[PDB]
Amino acid sequence: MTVKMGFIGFGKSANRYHLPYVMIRETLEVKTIFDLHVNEKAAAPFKEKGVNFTADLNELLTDPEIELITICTPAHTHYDLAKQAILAGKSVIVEKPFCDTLEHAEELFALGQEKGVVVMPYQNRRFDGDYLAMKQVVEQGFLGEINEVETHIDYYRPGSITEQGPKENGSFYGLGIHLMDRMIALFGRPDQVTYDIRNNEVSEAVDNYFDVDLHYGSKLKVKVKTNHSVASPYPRFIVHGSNGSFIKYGEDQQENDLKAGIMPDAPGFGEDSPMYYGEVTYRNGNGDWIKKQIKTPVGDYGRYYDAVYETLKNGAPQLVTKEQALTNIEILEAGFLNPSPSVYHLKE
Amino acid sequence: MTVKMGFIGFGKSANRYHLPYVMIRETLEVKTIFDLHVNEKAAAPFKEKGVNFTADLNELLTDPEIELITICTPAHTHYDLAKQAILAGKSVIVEKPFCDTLEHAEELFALGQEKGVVVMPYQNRRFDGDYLAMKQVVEQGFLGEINEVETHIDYYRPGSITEQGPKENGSFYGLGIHLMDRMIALFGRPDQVTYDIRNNEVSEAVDNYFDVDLHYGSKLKVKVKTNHSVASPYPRFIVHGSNGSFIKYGEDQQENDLKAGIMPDAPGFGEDSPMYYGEVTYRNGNGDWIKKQIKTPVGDYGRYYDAVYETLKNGAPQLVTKEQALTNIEILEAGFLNPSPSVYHLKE
Repeated sequence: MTVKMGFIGFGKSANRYHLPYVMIRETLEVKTIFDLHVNEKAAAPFKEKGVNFTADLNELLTDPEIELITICTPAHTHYDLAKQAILAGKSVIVEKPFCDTLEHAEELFALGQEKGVVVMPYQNRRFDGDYLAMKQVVEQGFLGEINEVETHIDYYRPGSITEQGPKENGSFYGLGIHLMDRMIALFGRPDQVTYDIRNNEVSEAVDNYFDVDLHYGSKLKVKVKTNHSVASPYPRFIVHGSNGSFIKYGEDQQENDLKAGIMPDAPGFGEDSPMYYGEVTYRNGNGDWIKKQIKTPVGDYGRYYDAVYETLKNGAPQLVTKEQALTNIEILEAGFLNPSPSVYHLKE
Repeated sequence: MTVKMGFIGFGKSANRYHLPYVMIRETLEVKTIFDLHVNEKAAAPFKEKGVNFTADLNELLTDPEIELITICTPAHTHYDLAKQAILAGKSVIVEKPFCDTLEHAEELFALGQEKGVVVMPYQNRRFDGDYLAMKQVVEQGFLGEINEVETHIDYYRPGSITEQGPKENGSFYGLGIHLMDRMIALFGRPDQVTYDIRNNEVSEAVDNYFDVDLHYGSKLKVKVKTNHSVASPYPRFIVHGSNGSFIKYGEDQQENDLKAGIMPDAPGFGEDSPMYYGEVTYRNGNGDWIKKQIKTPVGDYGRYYDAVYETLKNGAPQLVTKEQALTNIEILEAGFLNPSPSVYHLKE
């Protein structure tokens, strides 16, 4: 009735998006934390909670009572840790990037099948309020046939990205990944994708801009977009269909609050501002026009571990499907095979 | 003195976009109007003012006092008629489509350069209030280095465009020509263009949708777009630079005014609603953020004719250049050279 879990990494990543949520859930249980160079004052409060720390990896992998493991270490270690963990007979969560290659990403899934364990990336952004509100409108079907969805993550940080680097250090890889995952999880695998990826400030630096479109037939297209020189925000989400529209400004504040010492168990944590409630405008069957706000659903990233709990305890379908993980990674990688702008048809 | 002009055609285009404006200017004199099947009902108020009509093209072309001529008849005629007016020694204004092909178009600018007379397409939308409010801002240089501009023309007319026809009959050809033209006139010739042209209802019916990106180097990109199923409007214009943004909602009302029986001499014609003034949000060199509204320049399509006057009576530069006109037609046609989405590379 409780999942015995551990952590491969005690960095800030594991400390800002994982533990503040995991600790508040009586359905979860954190036994061992694994950092090669752990921190005492940060861990001090955790050890006092009964949490066990160690820089001995096998002390965590051989531990027979543990079944789940999250990897929150540097991007380059994610493939081999997930490999080492699957073998130890445990289910694992992998922060981005899942794997260095699509072929490796597939490898792990074949092993999830083999060792009969769960393997998937950490996609917490599926529990963003603004995305959730968009997802709810699309599922009830008010708008009719959806022809287009636009989703952003802009900043006003001109001149922040100025250096060279591998595509893995870019924004498409850093941000697009999240944006496409939740849309791929909603509309499925597209037929083709078009890419405009670049640095609109320093030509030769890693991308800080991208305008990518995932097409579905001739009727629909979902556009994910990022720009670092945006002073006037576009809506966080734009949706258009045959019966109407949905416009949603304002992003999920879980991140801006956690950065201010406000934890997940705190009251009000994850509730959007009514001044930011999404807005629907459609004409019913009677041809009448209707305009109301959509109360943004409460955003909670922990629900990602809630999902893992139902999967591990109630066999409920695993949140991230191999197909969404693999499709996402194929588009990410495909965006760098050709010089932008480019077009690309999914493997079929 | 004033410029003596005539009209090749007396249809609805003439009686709505040209005549209402030309009659109010004293620098202009409509001496002759030509048409195979004139309308005595509508010719009365004109004939009475001093305008002569005729069903004989020679009379109009042979007249040596007429220096300017406007072609408003059906599209398929525009080529040979304009060529006839160039030979007859007159300057000509041609409603879109200027010509049936790029090859032909170039020939006209040539013949025009030959006989020594101005030749150019009537591009009135360069005088739309919101386009002007955007142009004014880009020229003053508030926002520093502009990295993107998004210009629209949407409608909520689902289920209207349902049939096949030549490309000239689609949205990109009837609406994209106006959006792009005024952007080419401002930023010049792009390096490449990407196309997403289609119909999101009946894939094979003439296109009722388009997302076209005009690329300028690695820093700037102008996106022209249209969609017939948009209930919640996008901004009419969107601009982002190094120093700030400019968002402009609301379109020019000169048409809904003319289509409402309000003439160009009516009080407050072409004046934008204060609730629609575009708004800038930029930061000066002191780091100070400034957010103010921009009074929309008054909309007046008659200004196209004022420009033509400064070119004919004062030797001023002509509004629509051979480059602007020809490039617009190159990109328009180049979009249907291959299946969408596609990427295109310009010359020169």
